[PDB]
Amino acid sequence: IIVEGDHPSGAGGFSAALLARGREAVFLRDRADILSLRIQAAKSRQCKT
Amino acid sequence: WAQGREHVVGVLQAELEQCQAAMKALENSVGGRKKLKEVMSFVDKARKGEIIVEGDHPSGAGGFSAALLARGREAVFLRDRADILSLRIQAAKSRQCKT
Repeated sequence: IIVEGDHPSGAGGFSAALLARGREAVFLRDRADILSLRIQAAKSRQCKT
Repeated sequence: WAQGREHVVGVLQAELEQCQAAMKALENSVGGRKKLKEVMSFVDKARKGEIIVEGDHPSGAGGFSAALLARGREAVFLRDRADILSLRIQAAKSRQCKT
């Protein structure tokens, strides 16, 4: 999907602040899953040597 | 006086028709009627004391692109000229202008 900047009040079926908060939430999802996956990687037997 | 009265209704309203067709095709060009209404609202706000932009070439202000700002100013002009033209038309058909 894409959107244009004709009306900065509503975009898609979500409000403008609801949107801002979604972007911060996604970035938090991505860095957290990385961080988990890397901790499990640092505790894995594959890194023992 | 009556002749001129009869000829002004025609002449003036022709200058109106050209005016209103341009405004509505401006709406349908910019997008929604309500969207052009919001850029007209923002240019009216900047024209009053309510907001300042400080810019001669404002690229984005209140969420509008450099091309949208121009369309709004245009839209405002056309509004004012159209209201003036209608009102002088009704004035030219008024009872006060018959005499």
